[PDB]
Amino acid sequence: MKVAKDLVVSLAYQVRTEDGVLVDESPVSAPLDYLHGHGSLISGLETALEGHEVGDKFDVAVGANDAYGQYDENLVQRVPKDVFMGVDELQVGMRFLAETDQGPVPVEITAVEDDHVVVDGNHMLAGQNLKFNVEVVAIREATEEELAHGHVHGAHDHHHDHDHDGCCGGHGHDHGHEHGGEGCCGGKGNGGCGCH
Repeated sequence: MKVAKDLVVSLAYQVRTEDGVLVDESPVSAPLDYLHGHGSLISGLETALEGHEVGDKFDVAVGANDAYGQYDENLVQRVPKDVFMGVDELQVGMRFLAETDQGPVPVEITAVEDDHVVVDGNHMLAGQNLKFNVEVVAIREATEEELAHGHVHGAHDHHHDHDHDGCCGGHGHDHGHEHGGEGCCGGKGNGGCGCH
């Protein structure tokens, strides 16, 4: 059999960013069981797991192409100036407006290239391709209720589900209350006060 959608599969995997950082890692003694294709792990990883082997380890790259970056390939378009060379100013970086079938798509030349120019938005928040190894441990199908809530042998047994509140995690509301610890004994008193 081969791993596929609608099939709970516990596969541990370690992910690491090119910067040399580890976003998450699953040990073999504790594989994360979930519905393949639609369970939790980014789809780029689920689809890449389809057709592999139970108990086999494999490496799959998935981040900006379909995971955390989600680069928008529908916004990048390379075309020569033959379609436009009189916009009151043709230079790399300038902002242009292309009306593709998807509607009005704003573009911005970033660097002209032979054959045609290159226009795109900003990838600073995208193009984050990460590399992580995955290892399938089991492959089973969930029942109607298991695939309904997207869980395997649990559904109701599963812990809570986004029900708590009041927590923040961010910051910027209030800052600087009493400087530091107690008022501390400082204030002023030049002249002497026993010094070096």
